[PDB]
Amino acid sequence: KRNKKMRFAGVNESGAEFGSDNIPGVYGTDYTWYNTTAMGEFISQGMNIFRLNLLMERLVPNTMTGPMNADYLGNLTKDVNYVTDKGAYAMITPHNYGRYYGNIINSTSDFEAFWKTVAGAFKDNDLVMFDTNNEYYGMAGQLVADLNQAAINGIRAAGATSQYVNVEGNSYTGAWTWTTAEGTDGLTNAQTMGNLTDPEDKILYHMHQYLDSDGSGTSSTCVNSTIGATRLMDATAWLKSNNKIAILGEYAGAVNSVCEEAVEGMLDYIDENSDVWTGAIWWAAGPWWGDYMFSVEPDNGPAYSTYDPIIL
Ligand SMILES: *[C@@H]1O[C@H](CO)[C@@H](O)[C@H](O)[C@H]1NC(C)=O
Ligand SMILES: *[C@@H]1O[C@H](CO)[C@@H](O)[C@H](O)[C@H]1NC(C)=O
Ligand SMILES: *[C@@H]1O[C@H](CO)[C@@H](O)[C@H](O)[C@H]1NC(C)=O
Repeated sequence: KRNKKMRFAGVNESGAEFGSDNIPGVYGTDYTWYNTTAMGEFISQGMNIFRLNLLMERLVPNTMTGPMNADYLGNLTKDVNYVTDKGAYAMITPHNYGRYYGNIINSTSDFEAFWKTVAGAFKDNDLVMFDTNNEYYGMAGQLVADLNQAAINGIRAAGATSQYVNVEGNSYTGAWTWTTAEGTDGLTNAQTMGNLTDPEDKILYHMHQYLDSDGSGTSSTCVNSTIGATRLMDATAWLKSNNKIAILGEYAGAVNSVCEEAVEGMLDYIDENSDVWTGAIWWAAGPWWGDYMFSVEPDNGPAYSTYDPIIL
């Protein structure tokens, strides 16, 4: 019900980043790519954005300054092209939590090199979005901002000038903790991330929101009937104040009455405040979820029949 009131409505595709113990890992054992048929169904239903998750170390092995692995990049491009050739947006998401081979990415120059490399492969695709990194955590707030800034600079330096760059905060880029959670340097996302600059002026602030008590997305129990919209409120104020726009890049509820009402209430809030929220992206689709309580993968997603119409 809630899509044509949003610039971007769609689903995460999760699976190509799985099994991160094993890098490079092996297709079919540790990770997989996406089901173009299922993505095609979502597109023909009216969804227009897919957040394609991947692992940095598989796309660019050894060092962040190295060349790409052509087979992994090949499959990324195949899934991206299926989506963008049909007019939907493909967001490229390194699902790495600010960490490269386990270690916090401390070098902004390594990060800019990585992003200049990945962006060069897609610089002429106007339907591609770049997502600097999924859910920075346990780091200094200033380094996370500086890493995000290094990514924008890398992306534009490669000549990828038409694409929106999704910048993510520290502390799992949670919306509800945007003004409160502090990094190891004592600074919040509100305190560090407003400074980000882009010569092409296409920065989308990329936040996540879950509805259980600790916001982990771990429990099928949603706090209460309005916990979704209420947790967006502080971040919405912040966005209007500093004249920024955002997208809710991850969200989900379980299949129960309270989670359902809380999810639609949140998506209603986003429509009410579409001056700063450009849309929302469900977590998650992808073929290797089985009975995962948030899986909206059409053929076996337990959340699909319930929340696919809500998104739509
Ligand atoms: C791919 O997606 C289609 C549409 O949802 C589904 O019917 C099919 O079973 C899926 N294939 C695999 C291998 O999961
Ligand atoms: C890419 O996808 C093909 C299936 O089309 C698979 O055979 C291959 O192993 C995959 N390779 C990588 C690196 O993902
Ligand atoms: C749900 O819990 C939050 C957390 O305190 C609270 O702010 C909100 O008002 C609650 N909603 C209802 C309907 O009780």
